[PDB]
Order: sequence, then structure tokens, then C-alpha cells
Amino acid sequence: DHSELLVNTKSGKVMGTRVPVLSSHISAFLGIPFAEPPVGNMRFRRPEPKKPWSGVWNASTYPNNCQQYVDEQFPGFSGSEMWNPNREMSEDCLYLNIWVPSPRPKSTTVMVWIYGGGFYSGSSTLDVYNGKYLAYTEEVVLVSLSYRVGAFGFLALHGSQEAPGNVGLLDQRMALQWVHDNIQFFGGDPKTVTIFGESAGGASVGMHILSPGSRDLFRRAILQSGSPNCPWASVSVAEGRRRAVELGRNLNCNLNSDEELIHCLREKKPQELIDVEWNVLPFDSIFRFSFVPVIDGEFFPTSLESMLNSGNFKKTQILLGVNKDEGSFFLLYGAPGFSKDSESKISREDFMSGVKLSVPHANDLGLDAVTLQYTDWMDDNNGIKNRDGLDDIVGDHNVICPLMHFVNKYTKFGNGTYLYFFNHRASNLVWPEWMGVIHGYEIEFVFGLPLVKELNYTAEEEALSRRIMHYWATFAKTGNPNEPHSQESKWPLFTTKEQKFIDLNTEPMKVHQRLRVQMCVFWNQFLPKLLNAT
Amino acid sequence: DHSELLVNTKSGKVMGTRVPVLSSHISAFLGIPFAEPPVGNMRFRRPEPKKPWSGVWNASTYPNNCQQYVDEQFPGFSGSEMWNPNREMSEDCLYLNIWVPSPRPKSTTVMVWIYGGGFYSGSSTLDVYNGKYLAYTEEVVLVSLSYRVGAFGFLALHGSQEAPGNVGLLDQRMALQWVHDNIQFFGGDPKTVTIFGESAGGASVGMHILSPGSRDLFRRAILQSGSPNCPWASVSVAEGRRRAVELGRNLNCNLNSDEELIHCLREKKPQELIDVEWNVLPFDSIFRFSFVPVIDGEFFPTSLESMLNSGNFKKTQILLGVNKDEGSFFLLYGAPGFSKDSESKISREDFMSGVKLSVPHANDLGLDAVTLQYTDWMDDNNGIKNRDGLDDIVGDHNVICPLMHFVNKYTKFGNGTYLYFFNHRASNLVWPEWMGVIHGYEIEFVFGLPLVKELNYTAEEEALSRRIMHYWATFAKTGNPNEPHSQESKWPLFTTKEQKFIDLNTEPMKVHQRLRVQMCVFWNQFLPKLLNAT
Ligand SMILES: COc1ccc2c3c1O[C@H]1C[C@@H](O)C=C[C@@]31CCN(CCCN1CCCCC1)C2
Ligand SMILES: COc1ccc2c3c1O[C@H]1C[C@@H](O)C=C[C@@]31CCN(CCCN1CCCCC1)C2
Ligand SMILES: *[C@@H]1O[C@H](CO)[C@@H](O[C@@H]2O[C@H](CO)[C@@H](O)[C@H](O)[C@H]2NC(C)=O)[C@H](O)[C@H]1NC(C)=O
Ligand SMILES: *[C@@H]1O[C@H](CO)[C@@H](O[C@@H]2O[C@H](CO)[C@@H](O)[C@H](O)[C@H]2NC(C)=O)[C@H](O)[C@H]1NC(C)=O
Ligand SMILES: *[C@@H]1O[C@H](CO)[C@@H](O)[C@H](O)[C@H]1NC(C)=O
Ligand SMILES: *[C@@H]1O[C@H](CO)[C@@H](O)[C@H](O)[C@H]1NC(C)=O
Repeated sequence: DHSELLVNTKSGKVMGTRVPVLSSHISAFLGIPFAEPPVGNMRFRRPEPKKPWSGVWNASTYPNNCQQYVDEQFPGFSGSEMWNPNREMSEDCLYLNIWVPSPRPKSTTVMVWIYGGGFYSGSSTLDVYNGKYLAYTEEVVLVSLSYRVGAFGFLALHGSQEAPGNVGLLDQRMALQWVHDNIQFFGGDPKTVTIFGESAGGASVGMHILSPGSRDLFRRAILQSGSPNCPWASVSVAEGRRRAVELGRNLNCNLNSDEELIHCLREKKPQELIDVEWNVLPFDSIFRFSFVPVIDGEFFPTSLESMLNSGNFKKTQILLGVNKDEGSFFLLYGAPGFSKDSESKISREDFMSGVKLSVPHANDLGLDAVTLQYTDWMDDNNGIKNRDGLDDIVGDHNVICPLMHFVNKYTKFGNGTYLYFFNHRASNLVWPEWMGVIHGYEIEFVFGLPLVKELNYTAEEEALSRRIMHYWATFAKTGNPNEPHSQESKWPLFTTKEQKFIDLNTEPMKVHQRLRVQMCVFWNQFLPKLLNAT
Repeated sequence: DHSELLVNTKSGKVMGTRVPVLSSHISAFLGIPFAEPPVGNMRFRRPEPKKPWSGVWNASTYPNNCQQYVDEQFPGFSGSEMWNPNREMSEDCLYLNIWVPSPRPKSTTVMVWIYGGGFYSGSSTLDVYNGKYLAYTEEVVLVSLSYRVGAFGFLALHGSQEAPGNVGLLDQRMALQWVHDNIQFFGGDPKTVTIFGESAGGASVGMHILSPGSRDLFRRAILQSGSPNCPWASVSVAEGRRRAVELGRNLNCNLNSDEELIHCLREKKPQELIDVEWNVLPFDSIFRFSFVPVIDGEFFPTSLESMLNSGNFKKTQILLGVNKDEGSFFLLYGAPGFSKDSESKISREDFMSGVKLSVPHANDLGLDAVTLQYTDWMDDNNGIKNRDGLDDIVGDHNVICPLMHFVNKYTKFGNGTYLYFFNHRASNLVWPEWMGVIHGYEIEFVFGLPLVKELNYTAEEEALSRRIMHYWATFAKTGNPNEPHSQESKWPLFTTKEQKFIDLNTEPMKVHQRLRVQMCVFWNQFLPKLLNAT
């Protein structure tokens, strides 16, 4: 050995950089490769481990971000820009980042972050994912991995070994394998690794809990506004095939064989695939993405529901929850009547249009059922009630109720469940008020941005961030978010019987029960029975 | 002429009796025949007008009551006994009663009461129907008619002229014809006749509004907790036929022809028919009666819904409304878990049983829809919530929502609609508290029983009765319950747009809108669409 910033791993030596953090410093090892570049003939293929290298790998700067659709709806607006790639895009994008406390610990709790982005976008390098605050404040080794998204990570032609599907999930698994095998050299304890992620990242976490091939690579899990059984998080192999073929058709490919199709798709430049990616969806919809995980019978042995029902999944502790207004982000971008600069009061006709877009797979009776369930017939033309009702429909159907179904099924076999409901609207949010507590906006509290004065949060928002970070890190470390022997209010364990959860905000803790049961019994029990019968 | 108690009608002379009323007196002509006794070979047949008679008809005492099932669930209990026949039963039961103010008026407003009893029971002679208080207090000529009930009034073998069906409705029409032709001799104005009735009596009123053969015989109408489109108020000719045949089977009749069946049924004593009447229902249900009106294409030209939709009905003014807890009476008598002497807190299993009994015609998905709509999933084992939820289900499905559908359809073509919601629980009610404001218990306020000291009502209950009687009588007289130029609170007209209604109780008037819209959109729009699709 020789330096705090020099670490020798089983793949080779790596040189980090010292980084300033809240008046102190820590080490950062950025852009460490964990797989061979998935380029050329390797596009769509399972990832291959990175060949060890001679010399010192320079890990002082962020890596490229994977090829992805870029949001240009509000050019320059920080609200949407904060999610876009902040590094050059490239198919050579399989890297991970590690923030290590200083002095380098010996065997401390490890947290691995899996970014979201609907499986079609996302980056490990975003300012909101800067792991130095959490690593520094809670003294954990914080890792953020990356994985292929869009067609590159999820194009699926089941049966072929050239584009089997789920390779983006396999990229994540390879990074977890690299962490298992090498994090000890950075002072992390590979026996105490917690994977956590948001939205598609949270669904990913749940997928690794389910997939037998991933279970052994981590200890505990945290899922933020995402669940493996979300209606948008996976497709059948038949639907995946249908979309891969349709993509081919959009690029004038030869469709006579998987081989012809894949070869053609492999000759296209990245942007050519991204330019027609949205043309393959089966319905006019919102909260539906083209290339996502496939129930292949390999990564996922059987249907997610049967795995959940039989307990065919990793049994450990989990901490998860949702935000109050999960649907607003999606309505703003794709439902008629909504806009960034107006209060977006929704007419009755636009409500109807929104319902249709929100539950694309529903027949007319189904649409009537949804509409009835969310319409106040004493005040049906209330623009605000219609706007908020759509917000709830999108959020309940796509995030909350799927998570609540997962929570209840998991808890029957698990070793500990902690549930939260994040409902604090940040004081400095740039999005309009009508959007409320937006999908993805608890992340900045989990990563400690509020402790940064220049970001302009309130003192109570800093207090909230510290509490959340300490809950997350204590759970990662012990399997319980609560400090043993503490005097603070206790976050109750969610049990099959009591189903307790806590609100997460700047007010004194408050415990509740049966998070949105009324609506979720409709989404998880009644509606699917209706659609299957009719 | 010679006496105040002697009246010469087109059918013959009638001698009434002077009756004491609140320290004063009025004339009463009881038991006047309006049809030929429907006995022997006339059983099941349309009624025939009463042959005029020589001499003076003695109208000093009540007539017999029609043959009917007698309630023996609570022997001697006044709560149920007050509805039972208080006179000897006989098939010779087609009579009417008239209360005439003294001095005999010249041409005053007439009100004709049509009793309820689920089309299988009822009497014009009940203490709660004593018309002297209303006749005296509001100075109206009050008439109460009678009509055949049960198999005697509604056995239906469409196609045959011996038992065509609807003859009980024809009995009512004949009495309205007699009133049209003769009430002028009692000082009533045949141009200003208001028909009013409760439950089956209210459905009857709506049926005369619909039936072209009855329309010309009255001016205005009042419907209390009953509507012609109620799910229990009529059956198809096929279902009527099926039940007539099943009755025959219960009595070991020859079923080879309508003639064989009818002849056999005609030889049976009345009680033999009554003893097996309940064995013909198609489902295990509550709020369903065996022999009721049939959509025959004669009394009712087409389906009730198409008549309502096209405006094929008498256009005039109507005053109608419902009671708060329409379902309790029915649950007490036929749903498991309910009893007269306990609070009847309902278990979850009994709720399920109740739902099934309440919507007999629903498939499983339908039952799930109902259950979901009325279950508080944050507190599903609340015995009181389950009990009250069943109360609402039975009331909304059988009375309230059908009436609200009728109200909205009628109002599009009518000349004035006044709607009420009676929610006062009488201080001296003998039924338990859990039953609330019971089906049929606004009648005593409409007939003025509270003005009778010995009956023990409160002073405010007397005030309520007087207000209601004056609303009813002023509406009968003018087509508007409000006193022109009065200073009292005004009962707003129900309009297609505003849908206003008033509560009827001892508190100061309060106007509301869209009486139970949420539940009624479920019962009138969603559920039937669900059942028809699935
Ligand atoms: C399934 O959930 C999502 C689907 C798509 C996206 C996100 C997301 O969750 C968010 C927070 C985080 O996970 C990253 C990106 C997300 C916000 C940024 N948009 C950028 C494109 C515009 N986008 C369209 C979908 C609705 C949000 C706005 C991509
Ligand atoms: C369709 O509405 C009803 C069906 C049946 C009955 C009545 C009724 O409404 C009531 C008030 C009035 O219209 C007369 C009788 C009614 C109360 C007395 N019961 C006596 C038998 C027991 N009965 C069974 C049915 C539920 C009420 C109690 C008969
Ligand atoms: C998590 O699992 C552990 C066991 O692996 C549970 O602890 C055991 O609980 C049983 C029954 O309460 C005791 O008989 C054992 O002695 C305990 N063993 C240990 C090592 O503690 C624990 O209760 C589980 N927690 C949850 C929430 O399911
Ligand atoms: C009930 O019907 C009468 C007509 O038969 C309505 O009164 C007429 O209203 C129109 C339009 O408002 C006037 O032009 C006529 O001069 C009125 N005629 C009479 C005799 O008043 C009355 O408005 C109707 N009421 C309701 C509630 O529909
Ligand atoms: C590491 O590589 C980056 C590439 O731009 C550079 O900024 C940094 O100075 C390099 N340091 C060393 C020791 O090569
Ligand atoms: C009328 O008939 C009834 C029958 O019981 C009787 O009570 C009454 O006294 C009779 N009056 C006359 C004048 O016949």
C-alpha cells in the first residue's frame, strides 16, 4: 500500500480523488469499469466481466452516461434538466462510483444506489445522486452503479442469445458482483450491502430480490416509489418480441429472422434507435415505456405474482415507501389540459381523456369503473378535483397500489418491513404547485442536498434530510431504521396485521395504517377481476 | 236532499256517519262499493263496475280488508300489528272511504290515498290511514280506496282473459273512475283530484301516471318512498307466467292449459293460495314479492324505461320523496344477524350474506362491486358500519335510486317537481333505534296522528305534521306546496339543472342538491352496465 486514494482491487489498481464535503473531505473513486464495453457485436448481449488491467486506473472523474432519449420539453429549465445526462453519452457506459469516508474505514456498511428513469434513461452522475453527503454524514461506503437502458438494455427477442432481454438488469447484477468481490478493499463490508433505488431503480431492487441469480449479492433493500410488479416495469416475451420487431420495422430492417433483425439493429447508430423508440408502444398511453424487463423464465423463473404468492424470493428486511403525488409528472408531460405554467384545472372532457390514457389496457366498463371511483358526483365540474383526481389515478395505478400489493405479499414471508409516505413539498421546488410532492423529489432528501446552504432549503428541510439519511443508513447497517435505545419517535415495523406506516415530513412523526386501502382494493382486487371477466 | 250524511250518487244513495275530530266533527262515508265483488269465477278477472242499488247504502262502518298474508313475526307488537288487517278479510273487498268536511263543501280539493304493502297486503282501514285529521285540518275531501293484492290482484297468465294480470291496478283505476264520476256529490272537485300513496302505493301512483288508460282520471300526484320503476314493483309476462304455474304446482293443480290451471286455482280457498305464495320467488332474496304488476303491453304499452325516456306519460306536477333508512324494515325480517331486540351489529360474513340477499339478480362481479362501494376498508369489521351499510344498500337499490331515476326522467317533461327527504325519527317509535327512520313511518305525519294528544308525540312533532299536511294539501290544491305570498321558508322546485330538495324534519328547513348522487350513479348507471356486459 501507499496512499488513501490508491486501492488495489481484484481487477487492478484504482486512483481516486479527494473531494470537499461540508467543510471536510472524503475520497471518491469515479468511473470504475465493471464490465467490458457492450459495443459492436456485443450490443444487446449479456454483459461480460471487465478484463483486469495493468497500471493504475484513473478514477478521478465521472464516466460517460449510457445512450438515452434526452428530455427537451423545457430547454434550460432546471426541473427537467436535473434528470438529463450531464456527461457525454456513449454505449461504453458500464461504470460505477464509490464515495469512501476518510480515514478509509475497515469494514463498514455499504449502500449501492440504482438510478431510475423508466428503464429508458438515467445516469449515476447526476447532481442529485452525489453520494458524498451521505457517505460523509453517515459514514457508509456509497456506491452508484450504471446499466444499459432503452433498447440497448432491454430489447428482447426471447429464444435468441444475441438479444435475450433483461441485459440491463444483468449489468446491474454484474456491478453488484463486482461490489461483492471488491468493496472490501475500499473499507466496505460485503456482508452488509444494501441496494436502494427509486422508481425504475426501486422496481430493479425488487427484481433482484425476486431473481434467484441476484439474491446472494446483497443483504438488505430499500425501494423508493417503485415495485417489481409495477404495470410499466415488465412485459411478456411475446410483447417484448412484438416491440423489437416493430423497432426493426421503423428502421427498415430485414425481419425474416432474429439474426437478420439483430444484425440490422446492430449496424444502426445509437441515435437512430433512440429516434424511433417511442413508436413501438401498443397503446396511446402515459406511464408506459418501450423497452423494459421481460418475464423470461430465466432472470424471473415464473410470473412475478406466483413468485410473490409462493415466497419465491429473498427473505430479508426492506424499507420502502411512496410520495404523495406520484402521477403529476406524467400528466404534465402527456395528458391534455396540463401545462407547466398554469394551475391546470381539468375539464370533464379532459378528465375522460386522461383516464383513457392512464389505463390503456382497460375496456369501456373498466374505464367507467375508474371514472366512478374517482369522481365526486356532487361536484363533477370542479377543475381542481378533476386535476387532483387524475393525479391520484396515475399514482395509485402505477406506483402506490402496486407497491402496496408487493408490501403485503412480501411481509408474509419477510424478516422486517418499514413503510413510509413522503409528503413534504420542498420550499425551493421549481415545478408548479399543482404538481405537489412529485415522483423523484424525495431523492434530494435521501442524498442530503438540503445540508448544502447554497441550495436554499429551510433549516427544517435540513433536519428532515438528516433524519431520512440516518433512517436509511441505520436500516442499511442493522435492518432497522431506528437507533437502538434512542429517545426519538419510533418508526413502527409494518406487520401483516396492523399494516403501520409513517409520514415523512417536517412535522412530528405520525403513524397511520393501511396506506390508501380503499383505492388499492379497487386497483389490486376489483378492477383486474372486472377486466378478466369482461 | 234531506241530510248532511245522505248523499245521492250515480250508483245509488249512501248514508254516512258523523265522526268526532280534534274537538269538532266531520262526515265519514265508509265502505262504499265501487266494483262488483270479485268472487268465484271472477277471481283473477278484471273488475266490473258495481251495479247501482236501490235504497240507502249504509256507509257508517269500515269494509272488509282484501285476502292477504298476515304478519305474525311479533304477535301483539304494535310496530308490526299496525300494518295488519284490522277488519275481517274477504275476497269481497272492493270498497272506498270518504271523509268530508262539515259543512259539506261545494267543490273542494280531493285527495285519494292508495295504500302500500308490497302488492301482497295492505288495508284502507288502518288507524294510520284515518283520513279525518287531514280532511278536517286542511278542508279536503279525503278518499282512501282498496284493491286486490297477492295472487288475487296480480296472478298473471298473459294471453288469457281470465287471469290477465294487473287487475289490482285495474281495481285502483275503477275507484278513481268512481271518484271522477261521483265525488262532486260529496262536495269534491273532480277536476282537482290528487292521488297519493306510499311504497307499493307510491309505485301504483307512478303506474297510473304512466298508463294511458289511467291518466285522465286525476290531476296531480304524490309518491312517498315508491316509484313505478322500482326493481320489486313489476315483472315480465314470462316471469309472471312462470310464477303462476309454480303456484299451481304448489297446490297440485293441472298444468296442461291456462284454463286447467286457472280453474283449479279458482276452486281453492283464499288461505290455500296465501299459504304457498312465497314459494314461487326465483331467488333467495329480500325486498322481492311474488305477485306484482306485469309489463303486459296493455296497462303499460312498452317497457317502463322507454316510456320514461320518450315522455310517454301524464305531464303534470308531482311531489315525492324518501325516508332516510328505507332498508332497515326488510333486513330485520329477512337478513341474518338482524333482530328486533339487539343493536344488530353485523359481522363481515353476515354483511356478505346480506349483500347477496339484497341484489339477488347480481353475478359475483356484481356482488363484489356492491360490497366495494359500501365497505370502509379502513374499518371493515365495524359492526355498526356493516349494519348501516346494508341498510343503505337495501334502501338505495330498492327505493331511493329508483325514485331518483324516475324524478330526473319525469322532470325533463313534467310541469313541476317537489322533492323531499324525510329524516325525522319519531320520539315514540316502538321499533329499535338501529332501524332509524323506517320505511312507512312518515305516513303517520302525513295523516296527522301527532295532533292527537293521547298518541304521545312531542309539540315539535305536531308542528312537523301540520307543516307536512299543509304542504301536501296545498300541493294537491295548486300544484305547489308553498303558500302563495307566505313568509315561511320556500320549498324549491326540483329542476333538471339544480336538482334541489328539502329535508323534512323538526329543524329549520334546509335545501340540498343531488339526493344521494354518488350511490345512485352506481345503482342507476354503473351496476346495470356491469351486469349486462358480464
Ligand atoms: C417511471 O418513472 C419515470 C419515467 C421517466 C422519467 C422519470 C421517472 O422518474 C423520474 C425520477 C427518476 O426516476 C428519473 C427520471 C424521471 C423524471 C425525468 N424523466 C425525463 C423525461 C420526461 N418525463 C416523462 C415521464 C414523466 C416524468 C417526466 C424521465
Ligand atoms: C315494499 O314495502 C313493503 C313490503 C311489505 C310490507 C310493507 C312495506 O312497506 C311497509 C309500510 C306500508 O307500505 C305497508 C306495509 C309495510 C310494512 C308491513 N309489512 C308486514 C310484513 C313484514 N314486512 C316484510 C317486508 C319488510 C317490512 C316488514 C308489509
Ligand atoms: C427475523 O428472523 C429471526 C430468525 O432468523 C427472528 O428471530 C428469532 O425469533 C424466534 C421467534 O420469535 C426466536 O425463537 C429465535 O430465538 C429468534 N432468533 C434470533 C437469532 O433472534 C426474528 O424475529 C425475525 N424478525 C421478523 C420481523 O420476522
Ligand atoms: C307549466 O306549464 C305552463 C304552461 O302550460 C307554463 O306556463 C307558461 O310558461 C311559458 C314559458 O315560461 C309562458 O310563455 C306562458 O305564458 C305560460 N302559460 C301559463 C298559463 O302560465 C309553466 O311555466 C310550466 N311550469 C313548469 C315548472 O314547467
Ligand atoms: C485523470 O484523468 C482525467 C481525464 O481528464 C484528468 O482530469 C486528471 O488530471 C487525470 N489525472 C491523472 C493522474 O492522470
Ligand atoms: C249500519 O250498519 C252497521 C252494521 O253493523 C250498524 O252498526 C249501524 O247501526 C247501521 N245503521 C243503520 C241505520 O242501519
